[PDB]
Amino acid sequence: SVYPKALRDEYIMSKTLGSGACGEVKLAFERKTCKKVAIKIISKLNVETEIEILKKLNHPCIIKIKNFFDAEDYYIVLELMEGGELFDKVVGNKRLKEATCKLYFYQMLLAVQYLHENGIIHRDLKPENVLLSSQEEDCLIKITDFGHSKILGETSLMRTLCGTPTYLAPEVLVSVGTAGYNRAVDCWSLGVILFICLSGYPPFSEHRTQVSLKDQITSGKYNFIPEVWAEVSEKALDLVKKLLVVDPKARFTTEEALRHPWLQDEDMKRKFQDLLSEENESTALP
Amino acid sequence: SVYPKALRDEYIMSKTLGSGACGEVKLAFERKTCKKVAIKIISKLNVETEIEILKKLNHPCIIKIKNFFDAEDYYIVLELMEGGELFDKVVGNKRLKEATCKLYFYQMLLAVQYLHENGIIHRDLKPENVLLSSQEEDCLIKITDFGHSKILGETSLMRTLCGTPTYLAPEVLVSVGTAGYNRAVDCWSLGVILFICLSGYPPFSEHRTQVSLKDQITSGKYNFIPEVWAEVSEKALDLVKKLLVVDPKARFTTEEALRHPWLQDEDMKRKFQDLLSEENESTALP
Ligand SMILES: N=C(N)N/N=C1\CCCc2cc(NC(=O)c3cc4cccc([N+](=O)[O-])c4[nH]3)ccc21
Ligand SMILES: N=C(N)N/N=C1\CCCc2cc(NC(=O)c3cc4cccc([N+](=O)[O-])c4[nH]3)ccc21
Repeated sequence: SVYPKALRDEYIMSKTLGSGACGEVKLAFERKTCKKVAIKIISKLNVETEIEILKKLNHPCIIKIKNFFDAEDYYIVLELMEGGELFDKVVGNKRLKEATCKLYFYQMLLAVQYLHENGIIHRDLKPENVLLSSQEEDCLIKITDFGHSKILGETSLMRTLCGTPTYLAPEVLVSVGTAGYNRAVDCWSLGVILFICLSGYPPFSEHRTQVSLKDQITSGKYNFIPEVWAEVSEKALDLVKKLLVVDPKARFTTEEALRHPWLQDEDMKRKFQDLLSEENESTALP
Repeated sequence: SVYPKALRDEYIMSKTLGSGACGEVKLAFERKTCKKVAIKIISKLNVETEIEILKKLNHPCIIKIKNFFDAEDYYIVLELMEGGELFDKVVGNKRLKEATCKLYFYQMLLAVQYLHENGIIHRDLKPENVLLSSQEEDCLIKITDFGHSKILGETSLMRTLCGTPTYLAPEVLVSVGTAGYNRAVDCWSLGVILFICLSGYPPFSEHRTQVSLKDQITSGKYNFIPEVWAEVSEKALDLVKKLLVVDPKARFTTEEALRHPWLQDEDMKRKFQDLLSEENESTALP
């Protein structure tokens, strides 16, 4: 099949930049400006509502939608993230220097904090869903793929608790203890991402062990290899450990992580602000 | 304000039959047939989707929608249930004879079984949401008010479990043990309803006790008053006890309740079938 007419009208399509299970990412040129864009193809919960979420969000570490076409397949137009996926930087036991880990992780934290402040949980944070702005090591990152995201709001539980529980089942009452911590799943995922970035290997995996992946995760017993970690700081590992806390209520939130000693780094923060300014292009100001 | 024009066009509105928090139930006459109908008014999750659920359901113990008007308020037209709410038969310590309890409860079980077979959970079963067809003690009952209902389907959990949990939080894995038993909340509610019908008083309540309502429910320790129950059979109480089981996985399902010795009653079942046939009105058959 061909590209939809409406897409062809505005864009010239070019080479493949990447592939997901859902579909490819293509290079394209916007006809009006002659500038490069990326087009994510998703073949035919749903995409239109994901796009609606992303249209409302406004944060420099969250991907922005330039255009959208709902045709035979879905075509999503966004700015080019020439660095590609974080995945490719950590695969095959490759690892980033601690400084680069901190810069990237600070931005992930700011992004996820913004999401949680805005009543959104991502629920699919992993290195394949972190995009890099450039091939330079010091670059902005942007979180993508909101296909598993969920919008927080007034729960069925809250409506039930406007009393009285004469006919209400005990398990609903018991669920009150732990309700409203769904966002903590993103903080766990961030912990796994950080672990992988610092060490070059996954904390929980079926590689050379008889402990099931499930038991590894529920017990919180990550695979600690001293020689790999000797090079990494104690402060970096300390943060990892406060994010990979099994009790979701005790787990570090994004606010707690941002206040952690590891992220109290004015150099890293200077670099991030420098990177933000480079990205413009602003209008004149009074 | 006035009734909507489209409603007035088809119906003549009459006296008030009842009141909810949401709004009244009115007597009306359908102009075409000159026959009596009930009109439920709900003032402006949502009603249109509730109406959509109820339009698809087809069971003699579940209320049917005749018409619907979405105007300043919502107007829902249904058959008249002249017996009114079950609530009025059990209030002020009044109680039904065991035989009448069995007939009504059998029908509630059939209704809720049908719901669960069809992927629907009611979540608001109580005596105010059970309607009686006539003022005769032996009558058909119909469950109403689907405003808290929920449609079962592929969960976020099921999509997550299509592996692999490298980045997945332990609490999600732990939730697997108890997932897919949301329907059991209806069985608990039925247990409370049955308790109230047989005894004339609620199993869990703040009346003359220092045990909090919440602690009463979560511990499963219902208020047992021997003198009130002496008249009721052991088989009736046995079923009550298998429905008011605190562990939702161990709780009786509607199928288990229907197979309970208390409901193995050919007289009651004869009466129900007789009542179904009276309700028609069928076309000629080959
Ligand atoms: N699945 C879903 N429901 N939503 N998904 C989404 C929703 C928003 C758009 C979106 C974009 C991406 N990915 C890219 O843009 C991208 C990958 C890549 C690799 C190399 C170079 C470049 N590049 O030089 O630009 C690249 N850009 C992956 C997933 C999704
Ligand atoms: N709240 C909501 N979201 N949906 N509610 C609903 C949705 C479906 C319609 C509906 C009907 C009723 N109730 C009646 O019909 C009714 C009460 C009554 C009392 C005395 C006599 C008669 N009668 O002689 O008929 C009566 N009919 C209560 C709630 C709801």
